Amino acid sequence: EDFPPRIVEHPSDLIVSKGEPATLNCKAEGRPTPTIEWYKGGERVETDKDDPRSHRMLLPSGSLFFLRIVHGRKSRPDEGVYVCVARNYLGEAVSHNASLEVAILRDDFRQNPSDVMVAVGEPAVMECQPPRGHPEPTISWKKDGSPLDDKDERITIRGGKLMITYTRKSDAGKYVCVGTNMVGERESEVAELTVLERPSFVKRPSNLAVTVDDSAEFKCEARGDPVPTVRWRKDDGELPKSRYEIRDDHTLKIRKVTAGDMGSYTCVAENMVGKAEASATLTVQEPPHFVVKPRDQVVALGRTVTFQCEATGNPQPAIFWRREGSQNLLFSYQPPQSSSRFSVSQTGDLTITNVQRSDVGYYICQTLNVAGSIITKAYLEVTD
Repeated sequence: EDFPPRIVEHPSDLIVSKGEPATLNCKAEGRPTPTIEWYKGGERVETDKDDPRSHRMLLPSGSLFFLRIVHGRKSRPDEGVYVCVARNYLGEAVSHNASLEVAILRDDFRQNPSDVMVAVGEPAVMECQPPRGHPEPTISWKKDGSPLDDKDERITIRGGKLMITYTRKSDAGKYVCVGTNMVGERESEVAELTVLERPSFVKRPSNLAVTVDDSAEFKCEARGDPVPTVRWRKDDGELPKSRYEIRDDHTLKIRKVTAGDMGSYTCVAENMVGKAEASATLTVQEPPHFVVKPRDQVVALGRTVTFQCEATGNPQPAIFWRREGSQNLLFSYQPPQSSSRFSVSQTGDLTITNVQRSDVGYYICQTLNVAGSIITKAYLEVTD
């Protein structure tokens, strides 16, 4: 008794790389043994059973076996879908079609990741598209040759993008996009991420007051990435010809300081990412000068006298009074100890009210600051 031929096992679709071996899944039974015929949509295919010189092999189990896939620029007949057919003494059989496409992966990337230059805390985005390949390559990233993961909340690898919400100095490095499939791995062109820092001050110039022909030093020190260029400037005008120097540490030194050196001097730290400035004032000290000097006076007993004494100077000088041959100092802001008939105004004058005979004498006005001291006096004569 003879049974009609029919396909028992159906072959499934599979992809194989160039040169790599591939095997199908075809099986049929009948009486006598059915010969499995392989044809690429009508066209005949060479096998080991038909000719002993052919490269393509034919297994007696039923499934077709290939050693090396024929593909190139001149000849490529191996690629294409094939269906096995069984034939016995009586009856015909046809199996389901299975895809037998050759797998490939190109050399150059459709989109190479680009270099990014950002300041600390600013986001960083890198984009990539792997080379043309079947099956379509899946993206992954590498930082300094080491694989990168989504684990860190700041880094998200979705689609063809690598995202960093805010950068840390630790984010700097050489980034490479990687395209992988069954064929292999493809690394992209190096995309370097540089995390820069704006300039800021390590030391800020401080306010200074000096006397004429002294020296003035203003200190400055900055940080940053790239290392900044520290430069001095005088705001009202220029730095003094033949009289200044900037030391290696960035100190500003003005020798033999004159009145025309009084003002604001700025220190400027600059790099590619930004600029930062810090100012400080120079106060040139001047000794005091009498504006109004007291005049000798004659006053009737019981009446009020006022000896005027006003002084200019930088800084504004302290004025005080005292009677010749006495230690009791009379100030404006201070309550007068001995008598309340004596008082110094906010501007320096000395008012004596209800003058008595013991008030006779010299009243000394003294003005002083850090740059000098000046002293003057006027006589009080008390008459009947």
